[PDB]
Amino acid sequence: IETPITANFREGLNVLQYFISTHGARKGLADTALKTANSGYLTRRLVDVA
Amino acid sequence: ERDGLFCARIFGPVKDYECLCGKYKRLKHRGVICEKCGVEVTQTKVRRERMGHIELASPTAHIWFLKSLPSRIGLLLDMPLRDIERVLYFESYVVIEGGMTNLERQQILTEEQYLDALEEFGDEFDAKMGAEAIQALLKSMDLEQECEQLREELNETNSETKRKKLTKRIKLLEAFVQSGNKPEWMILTVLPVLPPDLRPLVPLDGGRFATSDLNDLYRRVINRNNRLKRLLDLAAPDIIVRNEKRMLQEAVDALLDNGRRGRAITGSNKRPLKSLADMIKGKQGRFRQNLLGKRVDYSGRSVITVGPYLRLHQCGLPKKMALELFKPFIYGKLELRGLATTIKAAKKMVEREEAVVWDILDEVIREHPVLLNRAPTLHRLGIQAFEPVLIEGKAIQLHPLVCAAYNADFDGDQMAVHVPLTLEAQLEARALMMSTNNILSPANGEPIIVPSQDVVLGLYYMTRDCVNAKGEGMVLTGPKEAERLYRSGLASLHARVKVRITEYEKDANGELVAKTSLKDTTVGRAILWMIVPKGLPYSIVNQALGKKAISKMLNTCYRILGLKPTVIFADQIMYTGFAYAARSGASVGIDDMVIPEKKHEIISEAEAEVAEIQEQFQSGLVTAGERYNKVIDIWAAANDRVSKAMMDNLQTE
Amino acid sequence: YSYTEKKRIRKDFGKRPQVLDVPYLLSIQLDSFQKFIEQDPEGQYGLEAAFRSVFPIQSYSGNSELQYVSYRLGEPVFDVQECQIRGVTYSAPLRVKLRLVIYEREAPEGTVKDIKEQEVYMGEIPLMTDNGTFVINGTERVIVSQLHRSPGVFFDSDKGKTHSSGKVLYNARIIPYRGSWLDFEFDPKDNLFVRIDRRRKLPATIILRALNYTTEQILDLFFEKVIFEIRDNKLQMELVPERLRGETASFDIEANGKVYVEKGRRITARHIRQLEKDDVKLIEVPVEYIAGKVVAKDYIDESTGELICAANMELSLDLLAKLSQSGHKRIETLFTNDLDHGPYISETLRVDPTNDRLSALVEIYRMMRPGEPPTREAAESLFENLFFSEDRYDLSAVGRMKFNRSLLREEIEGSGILSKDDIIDVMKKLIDIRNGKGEVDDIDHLGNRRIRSVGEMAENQFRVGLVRVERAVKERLSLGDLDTLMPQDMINAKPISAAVKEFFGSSQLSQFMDQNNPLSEITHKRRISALGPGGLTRERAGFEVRDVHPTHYGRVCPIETPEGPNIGLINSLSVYAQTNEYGFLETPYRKVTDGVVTDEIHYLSAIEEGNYVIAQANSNLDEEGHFVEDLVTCRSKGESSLFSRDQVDYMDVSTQQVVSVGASLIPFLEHDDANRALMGANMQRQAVPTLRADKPLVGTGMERAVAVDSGVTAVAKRGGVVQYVDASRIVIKVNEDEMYPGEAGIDIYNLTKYTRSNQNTCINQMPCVSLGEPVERGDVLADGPSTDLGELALGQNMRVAFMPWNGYNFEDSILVSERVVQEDRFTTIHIQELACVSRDTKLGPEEITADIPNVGEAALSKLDESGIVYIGAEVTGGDILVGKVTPKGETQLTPEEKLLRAIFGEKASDVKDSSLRVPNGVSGTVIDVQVFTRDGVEKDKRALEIEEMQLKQAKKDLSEELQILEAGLFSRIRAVLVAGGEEKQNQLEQLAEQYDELKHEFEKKLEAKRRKITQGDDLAPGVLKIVKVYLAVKRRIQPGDKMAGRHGNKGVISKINPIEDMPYDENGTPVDIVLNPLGVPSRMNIGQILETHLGMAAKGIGDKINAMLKQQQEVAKLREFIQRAYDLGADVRQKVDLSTFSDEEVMRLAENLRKGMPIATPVFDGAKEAEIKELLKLGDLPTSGQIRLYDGRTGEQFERPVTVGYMYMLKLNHLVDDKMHARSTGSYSLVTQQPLGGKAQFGGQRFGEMEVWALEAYGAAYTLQEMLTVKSDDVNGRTKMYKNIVDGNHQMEPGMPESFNVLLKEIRSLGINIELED
Ligand SMILES: [Mg+2]
Ligand SMILES: [Zn+2]
Repeated sequence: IETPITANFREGLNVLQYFISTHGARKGLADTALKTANSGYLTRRLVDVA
Repeated sequence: ERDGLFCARIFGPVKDYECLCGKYKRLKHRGVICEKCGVEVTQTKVRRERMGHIELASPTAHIWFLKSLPSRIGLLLDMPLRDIERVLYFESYVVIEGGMTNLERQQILTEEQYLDALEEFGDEFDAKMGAEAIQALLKSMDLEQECEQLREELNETNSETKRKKLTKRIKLLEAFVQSGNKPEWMILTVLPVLPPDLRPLVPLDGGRFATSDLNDLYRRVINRNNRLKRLLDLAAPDIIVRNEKRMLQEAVDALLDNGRRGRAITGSNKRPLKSLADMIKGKQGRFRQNLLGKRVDYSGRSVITVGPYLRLHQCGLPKKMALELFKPFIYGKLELRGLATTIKAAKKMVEREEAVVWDILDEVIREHPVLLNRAPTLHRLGIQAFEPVLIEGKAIQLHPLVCAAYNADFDGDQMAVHVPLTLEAQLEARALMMSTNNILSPANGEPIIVPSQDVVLGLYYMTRDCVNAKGEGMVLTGPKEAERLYRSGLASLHARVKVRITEYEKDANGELVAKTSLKDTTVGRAILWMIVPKGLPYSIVNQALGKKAISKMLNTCYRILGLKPTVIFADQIMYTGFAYAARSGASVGIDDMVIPEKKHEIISEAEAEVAEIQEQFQSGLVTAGERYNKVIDIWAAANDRVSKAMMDNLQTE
Repeated sequence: YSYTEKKRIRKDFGKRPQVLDVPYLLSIQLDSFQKFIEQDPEGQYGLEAAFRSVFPIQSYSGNSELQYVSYRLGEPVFDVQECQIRGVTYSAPLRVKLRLVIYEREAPEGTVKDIKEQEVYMGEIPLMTDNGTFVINGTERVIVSQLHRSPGVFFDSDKGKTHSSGKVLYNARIIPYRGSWLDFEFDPKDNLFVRIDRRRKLPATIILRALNYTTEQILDLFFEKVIFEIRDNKLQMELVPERLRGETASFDIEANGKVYVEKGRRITARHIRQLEKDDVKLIEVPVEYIAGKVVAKDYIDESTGELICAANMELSLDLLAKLSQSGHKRIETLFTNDLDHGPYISETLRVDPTNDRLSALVEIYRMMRPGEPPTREAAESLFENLFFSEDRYDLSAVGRMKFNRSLLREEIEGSGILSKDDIIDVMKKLIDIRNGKGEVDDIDHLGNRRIRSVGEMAENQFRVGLVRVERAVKERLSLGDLDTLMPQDMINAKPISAAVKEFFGSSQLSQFMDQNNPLSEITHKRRISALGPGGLTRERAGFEVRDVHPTHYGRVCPIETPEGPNIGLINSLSVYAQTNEYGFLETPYRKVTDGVVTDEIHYLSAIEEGNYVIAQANSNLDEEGHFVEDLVTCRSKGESSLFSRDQVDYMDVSTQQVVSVGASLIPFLEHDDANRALMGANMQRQAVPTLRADKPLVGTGMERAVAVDSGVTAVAKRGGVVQYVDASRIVIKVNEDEMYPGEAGIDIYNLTKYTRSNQNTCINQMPCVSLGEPVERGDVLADGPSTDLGELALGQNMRVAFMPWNGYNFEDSILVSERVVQEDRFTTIHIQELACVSRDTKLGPEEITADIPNVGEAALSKLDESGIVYIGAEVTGGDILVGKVTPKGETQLTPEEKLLRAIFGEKASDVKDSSLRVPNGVSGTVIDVQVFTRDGVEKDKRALEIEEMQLKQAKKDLSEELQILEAGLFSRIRAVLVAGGEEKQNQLEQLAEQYDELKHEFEKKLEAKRRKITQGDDLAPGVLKIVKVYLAVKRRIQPGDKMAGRHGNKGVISKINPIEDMPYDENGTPVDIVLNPLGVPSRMNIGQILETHLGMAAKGIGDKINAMLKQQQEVAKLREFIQRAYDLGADVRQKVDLSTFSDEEVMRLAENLRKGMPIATPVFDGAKEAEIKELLKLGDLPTSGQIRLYDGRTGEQFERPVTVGYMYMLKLNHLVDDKMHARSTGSYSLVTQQPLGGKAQFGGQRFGEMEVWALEAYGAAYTLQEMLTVKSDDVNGRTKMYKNIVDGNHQMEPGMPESFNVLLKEIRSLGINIELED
């Protein structure tokens, strides 16, 4: 993004920084959830190969 | 019913060794059938093995062999799938032999083409409509005759494309003929129905035997068969009998494999319809039931919990859960000692839960492990055996070191448990699956069981130094005297000092060489050295001992000493680390997270740099593309300066 | 500060003032259903529009019709109280009026003899409750607000991997509200296409040909004309200056003796400008240039009489010579260029086989419905009824507005069904997007996302019922000769009733109310849902839509979404959100006209927010609402940047606009991360209702809002004074307000004392008011479950100290004290649900217990004479709640059997037992027993006693009112008659007659109430008597139970440690909880730490107030300290002072303020760090916020100063009693010999193929085979293994698996022989 997150968790975070940061939590949750399916898919075929 | 989908005569009887009418209803007469009624006598579970059939009026075709993937009916006859699919219905017939008339041996044709062709010749040439055409063409096409022509044609025809294509067809035809199964058995004349008990009628609300997906599909095949069977006797016209043949073919096709077709029901309060393919498939191939094993006897589960008191080779198994898990062994143990007179009396005592029954539980849970297991089994460490420790509580007490192997956070994630019966499984559980044996991981050489959070924090708290403290400069004999000063609170737990310590070492070939020297080491390091069992060097203890160094000490002891002393040493590190953490009492507050004083100065410089870059864009020099790269570099650099300011301030001030 | 709130006030921080207040949170459910169920005299989204669509209908050219005038929702059969307890649907009769008409044969529009009969009975549609719930069969259910793509055009992109060769797509999908989907998409070869209702692909030229257009008109409508003249036997054309741009010059361009552009160089701006300025429309072109461009229109020979060149075909040297030789001056041919006007329509016409309308209609009908033969009637009907039709197809007001807005039309509204011009416009617009101009529309933008609701969903399902019966009415009207018995018989109740009841009865949208928490109750209603009927499925899409978008900002919550498979699909509604009239979600903004910020608000829609610029909430307001800062931060069309002061058109209404109600309840939200804020919000919903409802110390603001709006706490209808306070009922005299038409006396509110909820939780209201305290309008009377003093509780505040303790508080575990479990704070009450109803067999009727056979005296003693369990008895596992005796006799009494029956004496003769028993595991005590005996069967002793209890309850409250109502007439006479005691004669009878009429109204009202208890007998066919026992059970907080906070910090209890071992401060008060320090650095949740520090200062100030109250320092000392603590800091956060210093109110305020004075910190604009430090310093505490907690078991002091405070804990509903289970021997499944299910009966714990690889990794094969052979399948193996373990010999005989034998039989059943050889 253009404007970076200036304020910390110790200080009072503004609404624009939270509304920007919520994408990282939502996308990060989806990628980690999708990675769990990829890990289960990867170990399936590697086990079946040998 | 007399001749239904559940039946006495066809399928099998209701009661164990009894007729339907009730003439022969005894174990003495167990061979003979019934005279009045039509029913044999047998066990209650004889229906599940027995089966029947359904005589089809028109010759039908199989669902898989028509489609599947390569089309076994098509490649055997040597023809395309599109023409064969149209030929299987009743819209476009296929010619069955006849070289006299101007037409191919397997030539498809429209109703108009059939009408025009029949007007000229009529006789001599022949062409069946539906699946009877494929059934006629199947038995006519000889495998041995075609194989002889293919062998001669391969050698004679000198070509790349001709020889390559003919080789694949000849090998498939030869393998099909050499096996045993002829082409005529692909199309279905008879249809074998499934056992009744393996497709049971589940009762609905109010006790009504609702028809299952099997029973509805088998009912459809019987209804269309009984329709078509009469229509041939009645001598119905070509349009009505052809329409019945389509719906009979669709009913059989839907029963055998419900997919890539019309599809019955489709989301009508019961999904599609359990076909014979979908039962063999089920949950994406029959894995969970047959291959996996499904649920197992002598099994249970509960919510996990912390267990620091329990050592590395045991776990806190619940008292109420463990009573049910070893239920057969309590009957044997009670009857062997002579408390319970018989099995009926032994059943009454354990159900009522007397005081004597609890003492028997501990007697048969000493040398009998329990296989703990987490749901997401990533690797071999996901299942492991432990000695069952009796504890008053429903929550299962997992070990601290084993938690790292499972990756089991204690936030409402229940771990299952299994009871290994017999001797060889208990021997395999104690030897192979044991936590004391399974110390090192399978993937890497480093140890799986290691210090994580509380042990690592307490080890750093103990093994540490400072600028100045109470009782710094003072020599002392050993760890016994050093512990007395530290525990009493005269000397500090972390201070600069120098005390003696007899550090052993295995220098010679199979011998413990002695040594002693007044080495420089802290008060906490002197007290922590007692956990190191003799052979380990003094250099490992006199350090920070934070995560990597702590884990390396366990790995070094395993190579030098062995499995036995490292198992004890790894446990004592957890006990010492857990106890030392309580002594320190660290706590991340609000004022603890101290931000840097130059954050406002750095933010002003970073913000001013963005204005300078923006000033160049409106001026003329800077462009839109260059502004994105320039602004991102200034913002990224400012984050590094802010992070380095906090890193410089918080680390050493 | 009104009443109830006067008892206890929270010290609210946060500098942002609330200009626009928080509205009624459960609006979306009520206002949508209010639009549905209401008499509207105009075309709006409601019941009249559902009728009027297919209200006036007529027979198949018969001149017979039945027009609908209006409807009338009658009175409910039972109210919400009676309907819930009995077990039926809460609904009102729909009295739909009608008017039959019949025109005369061979005559004009004039009726012979009409019969306008009474309103037809069209079932009973379900009504909505006060709080906003539907009662289906005595259970509160909620319909979630559906979300999907709105009706209208939408040009999708589908770029990237379209054809796997770096080729982007260009498709458009005209989605309707009702009808087939009109999709059109491109191809790899740049050809047009169409797909009717997501079907297989086909040519686009079949669509236009079906709607009456020729080959020449197809090219003319889509495509430049480009005329080619023929002057003096030579090639010429009208050379457009703009046409040559973006192309190489083939021939030498000249005009009137002047070379404009030479044959070689490209047509630049200088070349095009010369032709346009000079205005030369006559350029001499060559014959070779016309070879590439195809001809537009046809041109047959006049003299010869033959087709020279057909329409839509490529020209040539031979073709051009034939046209010129014949004598053709004009010659049209398509611009045709790769830059702008691409050859899409011309190429599509060549590939399309059908030419005429009959050929195109037959191909279109055959494509959609293959198999059947096309014809004249079928082809025209199928093509017409698909799109151009009223009954089948319908775009509606939302679709026509969206379609016109996308296509850039003048008119806002118009016709519902599509036309030839609209489809041609969509085809032309789709070709432009594929060419270059006009960018694609995004799916994540909320302008396209139409948010439907229960009101709109009920209107659709009701419309399905009317079209179903309409076919029956049309067929029946034509068959019937005379118009008699028409309106009642025609409009059948079953089609209308069964259709609409199926939606509320069983669907994806309509589901059970998640009622284990007032916050979970209110948030389930305020819920957006993507998945369901209409919207996209989970497997259908999994990208873009799941991710959060920038268009939200107060329409739906970015933070609140369930972590799992549906991550981002199930969105939560915001705090200040509100649905628009059209359909889309809105959000309020303050209208900033010029520099001064005005007070008037405005609801901006998703599409309307883009063009304007909106300022942020956190901004420094100057005098008269002026801009303090020069360059304030103002978002403009997604992106954020520092805009000007005067440029700001709009601004934010409140700081808690973006955050939802559940997210706003979390204090110090900004200090925590979005990941942990998402997790903490979800755990806040699952909190079980506590016994002792304690108020939160660290509040926020939405506590008082959620408690009143959810409908847990009993809010007052009209203000007044309390007459009689009690746990059962709370009456109140109105006095000031009163009833309108005289009469009346006082209000009444019967509190629900101990009742079962949806998720087995104890719902129990408690009175908070005094014996005779004054109360105002909109004030709490009785506090509901999980509430305290008119505010939301959820859990309880407990003392916490972050420190390690012997490895007990590891990872995510808590080390609670014995003082917590001993006080019975975290202990919670549950409510089970048992029932026994089976009867009506062929042998006889099943009796209700009446002393069952083959049972001891201990079993029979617990049951009464009728055979039912007593009120309040320890029902252990195995005991009989409700008895039974089934008729399975008639065996013919032999001499031996007859003597045995007479001597023993079990019952009537001989019967089988099927009594209800308590499940082996669960236990508790019986609190209530309901009996629903069917009509016809005589009522037993228990049923009459329960009916008499409800009758005497109904007698008491009605008679209680009569004491006030009858006294109004009685006491009035003694006042007037004593003054005048000739005159009083005529009026004396009127006073006595009016008194008797009021007394008769009591008897009439009591008879109706008494009858409703008797006649109210809901029962199915084959059901005689139905008893339902409710077993209450208490379960304390134990090791293993779930417990968490609001900041995303889950916990499980390790061990209940005695209070002597726990840490203690200087004063000697032992801490309750001990959390882990290690979790706070990694998981960014700084609000959890800040909540503890403010919580310590909150308790520290409260302990001072309790100390002042204990020592007794009078009103002078308490008033001075209370006023200073209220303000505390210095900023601009409202800060309401003492005002007047009340006498009674100040003393009552100090009592509730003791033992922890609460303080509210808002979500976004919460309490500061310096303000919290001053609060700690005010009530005797350090700035750092830590104390030297000495060790309990050791005695000595700790090394580091441990932080101490009161972080808010709440016990989640995930107990060990439900979770824990074991097994050994029991019931197996019939089909495959394996454990059936899991919960109860027999064990589960699925091993799976994953754990098999773990066992194989070690290499213990004997351990692995014992799972799936010895202890699972094989008939001889199970008996051998169990007997061997019983004898103590061990070993095993596994044999073959029975599940494998089924696999062979399933393989054998499909004509594939498989068998075990040898
Ligand atoms: Mg976790
Ligand atoms: Zn018989």
